[PDB]
Amino acid sequence: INYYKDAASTSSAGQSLSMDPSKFTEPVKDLMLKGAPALN
Amino acid sequence: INYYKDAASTSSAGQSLSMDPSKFTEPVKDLMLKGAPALN
Amino acid sequence: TVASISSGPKHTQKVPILTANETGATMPVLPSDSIETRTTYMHFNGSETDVECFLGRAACVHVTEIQNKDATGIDNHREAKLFNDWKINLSSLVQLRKKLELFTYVRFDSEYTILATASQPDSANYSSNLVVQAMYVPPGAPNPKEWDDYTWQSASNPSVFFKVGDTSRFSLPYVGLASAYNCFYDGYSHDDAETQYGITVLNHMGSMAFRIVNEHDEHKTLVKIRVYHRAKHVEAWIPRAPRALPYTSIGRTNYPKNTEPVIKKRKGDIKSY
Amino acid sequence: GLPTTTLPGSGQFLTTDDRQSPSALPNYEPTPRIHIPGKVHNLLEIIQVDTLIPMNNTHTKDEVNSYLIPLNANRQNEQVFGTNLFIGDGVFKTTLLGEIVQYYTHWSGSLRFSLMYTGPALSSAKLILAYTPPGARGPQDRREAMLGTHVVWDIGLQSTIVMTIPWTSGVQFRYTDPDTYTSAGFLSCWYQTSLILPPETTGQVYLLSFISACPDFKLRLMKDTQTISQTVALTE
Amino acid sequence: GLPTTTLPGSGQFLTTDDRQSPSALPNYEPTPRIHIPGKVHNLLEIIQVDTLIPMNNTHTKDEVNSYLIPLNANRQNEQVFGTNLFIGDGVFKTTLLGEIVQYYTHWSGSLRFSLMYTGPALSSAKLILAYTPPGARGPQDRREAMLGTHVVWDIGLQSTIVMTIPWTSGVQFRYTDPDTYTSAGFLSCWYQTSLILPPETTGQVYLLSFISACPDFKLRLMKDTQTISQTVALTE
Amino acid sequence: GPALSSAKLILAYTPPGARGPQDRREAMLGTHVVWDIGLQSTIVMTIPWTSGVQFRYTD
Amino acid sequence: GYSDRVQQITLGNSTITTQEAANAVVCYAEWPEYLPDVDASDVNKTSKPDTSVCRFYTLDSKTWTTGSKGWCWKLPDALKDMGVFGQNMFFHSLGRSGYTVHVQCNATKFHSGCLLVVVIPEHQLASHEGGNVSVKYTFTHPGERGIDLSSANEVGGPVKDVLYNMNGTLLGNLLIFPHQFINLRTNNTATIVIPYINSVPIDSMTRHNNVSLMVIPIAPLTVPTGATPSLPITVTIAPMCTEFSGIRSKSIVPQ
Repeated sequence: INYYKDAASTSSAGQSLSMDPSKFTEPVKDLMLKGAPALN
Repeated sequence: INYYKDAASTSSAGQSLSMDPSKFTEPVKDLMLKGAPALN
Repeated sequence: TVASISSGPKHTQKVPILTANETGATMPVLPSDSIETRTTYMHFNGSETDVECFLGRAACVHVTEIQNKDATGIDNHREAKLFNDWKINLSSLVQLRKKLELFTYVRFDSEYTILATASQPDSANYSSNLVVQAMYVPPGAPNPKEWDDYTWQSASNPSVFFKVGDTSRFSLPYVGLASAYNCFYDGYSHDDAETQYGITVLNHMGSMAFRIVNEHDEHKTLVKIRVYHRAKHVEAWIPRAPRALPYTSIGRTNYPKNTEPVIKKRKGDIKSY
Repeated sequence: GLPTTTLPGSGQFLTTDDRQSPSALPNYEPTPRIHIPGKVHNLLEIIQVDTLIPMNNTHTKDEVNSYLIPLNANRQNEQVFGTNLFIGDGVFKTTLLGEIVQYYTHWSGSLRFSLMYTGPALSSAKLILAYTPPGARGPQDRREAMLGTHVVWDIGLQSTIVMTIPWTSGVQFRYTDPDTYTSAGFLSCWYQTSLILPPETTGQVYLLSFISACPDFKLRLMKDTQTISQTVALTE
Repeated sequence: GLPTTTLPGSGQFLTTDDRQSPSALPNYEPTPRIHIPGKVHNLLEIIQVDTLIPMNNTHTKDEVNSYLIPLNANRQNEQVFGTNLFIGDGVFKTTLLGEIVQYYTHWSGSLRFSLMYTGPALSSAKLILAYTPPGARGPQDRREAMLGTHVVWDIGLQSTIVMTIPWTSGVQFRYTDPDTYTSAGFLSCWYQTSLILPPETTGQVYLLSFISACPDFKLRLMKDTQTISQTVALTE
Repeated sequence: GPALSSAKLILAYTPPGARGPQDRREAMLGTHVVWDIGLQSTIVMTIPWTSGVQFRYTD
Repeated sequence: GYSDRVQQITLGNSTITTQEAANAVVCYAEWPEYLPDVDASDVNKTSKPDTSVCRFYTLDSKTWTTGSKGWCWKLPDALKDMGVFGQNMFFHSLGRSGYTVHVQCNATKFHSGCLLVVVIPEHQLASHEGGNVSVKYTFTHPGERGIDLSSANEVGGPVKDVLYNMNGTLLGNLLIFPHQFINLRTNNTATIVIPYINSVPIDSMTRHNNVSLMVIPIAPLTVPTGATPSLPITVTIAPMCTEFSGIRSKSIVPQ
C-alpha cells in the first residue's frame, strides 16, 4: 500500500533479476564459441 | 480514505489539468488565424 | 538451477580451455570443462548483490554543527555557527563515495534521515529542548544571512522542523538536470582557459541550511547534525575500476603525492605461498 | 489494541507534506461560489502572455524609457541592441516571465521574442534579429550574427515580428539563476538595410520588445524568489 | 480513534530498513531517461569480467612489473610462481574480484584463473598449473603438485589457458577475510618441459595472469571494505 | 619481401583539385587503403572515377 | 576460409585491411546509431554529413621503445582538426558521434611485447599536485598529439603515472573497460567500435570529451638481437553516425 502520492516516496525497488554479463564479458563483434578455436 | 467528516479537512486537491491560456493570450473579439494577415 | 552438471572423462579435438585473451572477451569456462564433476544445485539467487541493494542502505554523508546562543552582538551568524548550510554531495565522506564510483552514471531517488543530538560542554542547569529547522535551498533562492532572516519563512522552499534527539526523514525525487548524475565528467563548463575541470552541475543535488528555532537560554547548547542518505530506485551504467588511492577533494579524481604502494609486497618470493 | 512501531520522522513537520486534519469549524457552510471571469489554473497559462522587456536598461533610475529601444535613420551595417539570455536576470528579470521563472529552479523550452515598430507610417526599415546558441561569443558584427538563428524583419503594415529562440541544448534543463554550463546564448539585432524617415520627419524612432514562453516550456522544482525580502513583519 | 500499542524498537533508525517517506518536492517531474549503453544490474555481472593479478608482488613500490610473471629459457622441473587462495587478501586483493569480494562477508563458487603467454611466436613451452585443495601444504615440487587439480598447458597459437579452481569444500561458504577453517588451498605453476627461445632471441619472457569468477559464484552478507578510509571530511 | 618480415603501407588517391600530397596526413584525407602485408601477397586499390566532365583526354 | 584474423572495414572513401586481427570489440555490445526522436530534446533538425565526416583519419605515429610508458588520446579532441569533421565540430553548438578505432603495430615472430588498447568512458584525469588543483583545459585537449605518459609533469597538467590510470585506480583493472590486447606473437591490430555514451542526448564537442583511448605497453617490447630497439604504433580513427546541431558562428577555444 503506498500512503503517499509521489513515486519517489515508495520503498526500495525489488530485484532486477535481470543479469546479463555478456555486454561486459563478451563484447566481441564476431561470436566466439567455447571449444572452437579462438583464432581461425 | 477520509478520516474526517468535513471537506476542509481533506488533503490538497489534485491537478487541474485544465490549462487554457486563450482567455489571457487571445481575448480578441474577431478570431485571428496564425499565418493570415493580422490586419486586413 | 544447476551449479555444476555431471561430466566425465574427455579426449577431444574440442578444447574449451584454450582461448585468446587478446580479443577482449572472458570466455565462460566452468569446472566441468576441465575436471570430472557431479551435479550440484545453486540454492542461491544473487539477491543481495543487486545494485538496488548495494546502494540502498543509509550511509552517513555529512556531519555539521550549529549552536544556540545569544546572538546579541554577533556580526556574522554564519560564522558563529548560529546557523549553517551544506551543498549536498555524496563524495565528502569516502565510504559511500567509493561504492558509487564503481559506476559512471547513476540515477536514483534519495531518502534523507537527519539525526540531531545536543551537547552541553560547559555547566548548564539543564538540557533545553530545541527544535531544528532544515531548509532545502535550491540554487537561486535567497540564502539565509542571519539565523532569523525572512529567508526562514520558506514560503516556497521545502523545510522540515524536528526536535534535537529525534530524527527527520523525507525523500527527494531524482533532481538531476540530465538523465543520470555523472559520477565522473571529463569536461569543463565552457571552453575557458582557466575554468575548473571535473566538478560539474551535472551532479548537483541542491543544498540545505540548518538552524535552531529556539531563542537562547542562559547556557550554550551545541547541536551536531548528521545527514544519512539512502538511494532508492537505483539505475547504474558503465562499471569502472574501483578506487585504489585515497581521495583528496570533493569532485576531483586527484590522489595525494608520495602516497604508499597500494599492492602488498610479498614476504618472500614470487614462489612463496 | 493493535501493535504498532513508529519510524524515523515521526513528529516532524515538513512544510510540503499533504495530509488530513480535523476541521476547527465542524459543520460550517462556506459561501456559494458565483462565476468570476479569469480563472487561472497553471502558472504555465500566464507565462504565455507577452509583456514588455526594459531592454534599454542604460538609465540610472527606473523610467518609461528603458522600455524603448531607439533606432537611428540612415545607419547601415550597425548594431541595434544585444543581451545574453539569462531569463532569470538582467533585462528579463522584472518581466512576468522572468518573475515567474524565479519561483522555479530549472526551465526548458522555447521563448518567443517579438519587436513592435512605432515609427511614422511613411518610414521603412529592414532589421535582422539573431539568436546565437551557446558555445560562441555574443556576435560582434552582422556577419558573425547572421550565421546563427536569425529573421530578416521587413517593417510594414504588419507592425510586429515574432522571433522564437528555439530550445538549443545538450542538457534538457537549464538553471533559472545564471549558470555557465547551463547558459543559453545571446540575442542581437542589426540594421539589414537601414531605417529611412519620410520628409518633414525627424529624430529617433523606437521599437517596443516583448517576451513570453512557447507552449513548449517547462519549469520545475519550486523555490523562493530573490525578488522580495523584508526586515520586520509589516503591521496594519 | 483506533486503539494501538507501540512495540520495542519504536523510534529507532536502522540504516537497512526500507519504508515509505513523504516527498519533499511534491509533484516534481524528473528528467526523462534516455538510453545509455552499459547498464549494470548485479555485482555478479561484473565479477565475471577478468582483470590482471599483480602476481609478481615482490617489488617495493607499485609498478607495471608486478603484473609480469617472468619465465626463464631452458630451466627444467622448476617452479614458476605460487600463491595461496585468500581471494580477499594478498595478490587478489586489488583485482576487481578481490575488490568486490571485500564488500561481502562470505563467498562460495568456482574461480577462473587464466595465463596469457607473451613470448616470441617462434618459442615454445609446456607449463603445468596445479590447484591444491585445502588440507595439504603448498606443493614443494611438481611431483607433489601434479597429484591435485592441474592442467598441462601447451603454448601455441592459442595464447591463453583458462584454469578453473573448482569449488572444493566441506562447508558451503568461506569467509572473504582470510580464515583458517575456511581456507581454500594453493595455486602453483611449474615447467612441464621448459621454455625454449628461437635463435637471435634472448632473455626473459612474461606471462600475464587474470582472475574472474565462474557463473557458480555466490557472495553474501554485505559489509564495509577495509580498502578505503579517511581522517577528515573532504571539501571542494 | 621475405616471408618473416611485416609492413603496413597506405595507398592514397587524391582527386583532381588539390596538389600531390606532401605528407601522409595530407594523403590520408582522400581515397586510401591501409594495406597490411600478409599471407595474401597483393593489394588491389581502385581509383574510382571521380569527375565532373564524363570523359577525360588520354593525352 | 574466413578467419577472425583477416578483416576489411570500409567507411566512406577509406578502407583498412588487417591480415592479423583478434576479432573486434563493440563497446557494451552496442553499435553506433543516430539519435532517436524519443530521446531528443533540442528542437533543431541535425546535420549528417555522412561520408565526408565518417571516414578514417590516421593520427601521427608514436614510437614504442623499451622505455615507453603509454599514450592517451581524448575523443572528439584527437580529431578536432581532421578535414570536415573538425570544421563541423567548431561550427555547431552541439554534435554527437560513435567511432571505429583501429590501433596498428606489426613486428616479426622474434619480437615480444604486448600493448593494452582500452576505451574509458568519461576519463576525468587527476592533477599531480593533489588536493583540489584542477587540470587546465589545454592539458586535457592535446589534439592529435595525445598525452605521453612518459613526458614530465607540467603545471596545470594531469598526473602521468601509469599504475594509476591517471585517476587513482589500478592499471590491472582497466580490463573492466572495452579493450583488446596487441600481443606481437598473436595480433598486429586492435579494433574497437564505440557507440555514443553520455547522460545527455547530444552535448558540446569542445567542452567535454567523452572517451579517452589509451594504448599502454604492459609486457615490454623485446626485439631480436641487434634489431633496432623500437616499433612505431599508428592510431587510425573514424567518426561514425556523426550528427551536428545548432549551427552558428564558430567556437573560439583556449590556446
